[PDB]
Amino acid sequence: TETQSLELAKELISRPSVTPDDRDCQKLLAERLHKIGFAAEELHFGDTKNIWLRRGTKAPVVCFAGHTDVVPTGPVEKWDSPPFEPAERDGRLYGRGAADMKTSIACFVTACERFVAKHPNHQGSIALLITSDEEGDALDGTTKVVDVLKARDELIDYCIVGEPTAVDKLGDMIKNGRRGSLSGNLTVKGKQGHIAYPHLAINPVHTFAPALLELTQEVWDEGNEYFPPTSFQISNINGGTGATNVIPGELNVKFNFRFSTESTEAGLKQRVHAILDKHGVQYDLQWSCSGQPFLTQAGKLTDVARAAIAETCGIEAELSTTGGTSDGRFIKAIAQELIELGPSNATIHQINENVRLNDIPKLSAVYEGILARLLA
Amino acid sequence: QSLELAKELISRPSVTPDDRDCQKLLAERLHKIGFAAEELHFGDTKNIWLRRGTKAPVVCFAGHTDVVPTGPVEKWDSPPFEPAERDGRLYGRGAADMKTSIACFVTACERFVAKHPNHQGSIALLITSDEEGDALDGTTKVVDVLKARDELIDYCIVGEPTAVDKLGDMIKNGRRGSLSGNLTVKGKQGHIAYPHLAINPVHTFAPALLELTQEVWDEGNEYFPPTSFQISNINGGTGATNVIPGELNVKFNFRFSTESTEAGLKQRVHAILDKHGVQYDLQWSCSGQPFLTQAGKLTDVARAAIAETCGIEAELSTTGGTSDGRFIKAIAQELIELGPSNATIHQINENVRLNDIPKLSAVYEGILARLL
Ligand SMILES: [Zn+2]
Ligand SMILES: [Zn+2]
Ligand SMILES: [Zn+2]
Repeated sequence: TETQSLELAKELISRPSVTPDDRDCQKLLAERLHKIGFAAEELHFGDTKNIWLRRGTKAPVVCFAGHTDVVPTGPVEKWDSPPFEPAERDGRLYGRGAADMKTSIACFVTACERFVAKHPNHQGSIALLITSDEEGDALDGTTKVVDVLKARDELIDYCIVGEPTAVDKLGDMIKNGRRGSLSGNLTVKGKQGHIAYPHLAINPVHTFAPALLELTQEVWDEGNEYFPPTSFQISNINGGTGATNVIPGELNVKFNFRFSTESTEAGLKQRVHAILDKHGVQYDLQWSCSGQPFLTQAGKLTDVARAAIAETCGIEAELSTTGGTSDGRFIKAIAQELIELGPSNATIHQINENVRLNDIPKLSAVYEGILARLLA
Repeated sequence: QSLELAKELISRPSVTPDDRDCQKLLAERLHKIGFAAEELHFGDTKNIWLRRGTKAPVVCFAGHTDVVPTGPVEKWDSPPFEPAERDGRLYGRGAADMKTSIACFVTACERFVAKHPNHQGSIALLITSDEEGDALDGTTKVVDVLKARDELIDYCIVGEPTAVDKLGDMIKNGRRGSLSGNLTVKGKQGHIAYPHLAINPVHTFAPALLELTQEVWDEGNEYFPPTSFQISNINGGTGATNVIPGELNVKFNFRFSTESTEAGLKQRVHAILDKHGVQYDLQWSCSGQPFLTQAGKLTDVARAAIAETCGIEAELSTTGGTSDGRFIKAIAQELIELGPSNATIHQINENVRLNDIPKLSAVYEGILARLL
């Protein structure tokens, strides 16, 4: 069984690339892929490093997308082994970035190496889009690489984002899309006054109550074959001066939508306003959208990934759009078809982050199988 | 006169529970005209039971020397603890609530005594240094001491400010009870993108919240308005807008009439929460029961003294907050409250009409003349 993937993963994890620091990870990757005909293009913005590695000049273009940065280790004393010294233990590889997502990068690199050796005259092109800021605000990250590629008409046919997607076993889940995120900051206005003279006041908690119930019980959409129903959740609610004999003058409420393709920004906003207004609520409602939903329908790419996983892992992969989001929300604008595929996301951002040792050669073989099915 | 003795009381920075020898002042000025003094100090608080005479009927003026804070003193046109007569108004903390009322009654006792040294009954003063605060060592313990030796009262006039526009336009003959609740709704914290792995306490509470705000508790009666339910505070969240909170805190209060009971309201709230499947802790606290003095002798003499003195008809009421009468009523056959306009209590630049002081004192006098 191939051990190149594991060795490279350890090498990447050894570098403490906390966001947005890259610690020469992209330099490492460039120099290695240069050995098999990948040309490198640095696209640095601000303090963020990005790189666009590519072998070939013709379509179909297959792209692996990922990030080299990792989230902070947290309390280093709670770690059973140092987060930046990868260790094998109980059939698992422990280290920050072991699951999210340096292992995926290592697996794809070795997949290119084995694939190119078997098919030197493969059709199309293979590319890697690597950023040093995915976990942060990512203003200088993938979004600007995409803008540059879009502007010069360098489009992708198939993209695989190496984010960890597995629930339990490697390959049990593929992401063919994600929800958008629409946050709202609501300030309901009333009129402060002594609690014993309610008629000389307006309790914002009372006025908002009927609207609050309607919002929490609202069915926004029924989802579809790819998405669960659009989800509404209240994160914070705050009103009162601390005094138990005072009616507050205002009430603050912070809520959020994780919405599918069956809903839009405007549709959700107007409905939320209509609910508030028809209950006679007075308020300042301010809005914020951190991401839009994207989707790749079942097709050639999802079928190919599912087939590669069936051959390598021996299990039936399911499609999904649940969870948070990814840089796929930017890349989809230039990628005809895009999926996310990686190891288990159970330990991401947590202490003692890890991945199964046996899952590493498997993931690399899955990537290689996808390349073979698309380019050979 | 009352103007001066008032001004003398307001000059003291007697913020709760500090008395600043206000009770020593009153004990001194009244010992001259037969009032024997008795100090009942408990913990932080200072109380005094001044009394003249030893036979019924016992007329008792109840009040407090302490006052709420002044706030940013850089906002007062004239400093709160240096009285000032401006624009036909006394400016100072305690002017309305309630040192003026205390000054008025003291002088009223002096003038009345000077006219009727041979009056029947007994005049008494129940004064505390903690009414604005938690009042755990205040009037309630003095009443407890009096009740423990059967020293009871026939008429009680609590000098709290009652007037709406002009002095004597309203008097309080009762107050609602106060029942407060501290609710902590339990959920399960989690990332907002995985709602099925969490329980949002704001969502589980929502149906109970609405039903509580819509509930008709009672219809009141000829003396009280309907029982009132209100939320004072609601707080839940960690600050993160991508997190479902693990718990939700809600503080609410009842101002209830005799039409409802403490136990009754508690049970109804629990039933509403339980039938909506809300999981919660709920801490109760009752700072006072409802009480009522029905229209009659003591209210009649008040409207009479006010009609003669002010020239306006006084209406009886039970609205607003509560007073230490919720303790004293247990010992006083008839109890009312009567004082200046409460339009400016607990506020920056507290004040009172200059003309109402001699008037209010004359009313306390008038009431003293008609009972004793
Ligand atoms: Zn990631
Ligand atoms: Zn008072
Ligand atoms: Zn007060």
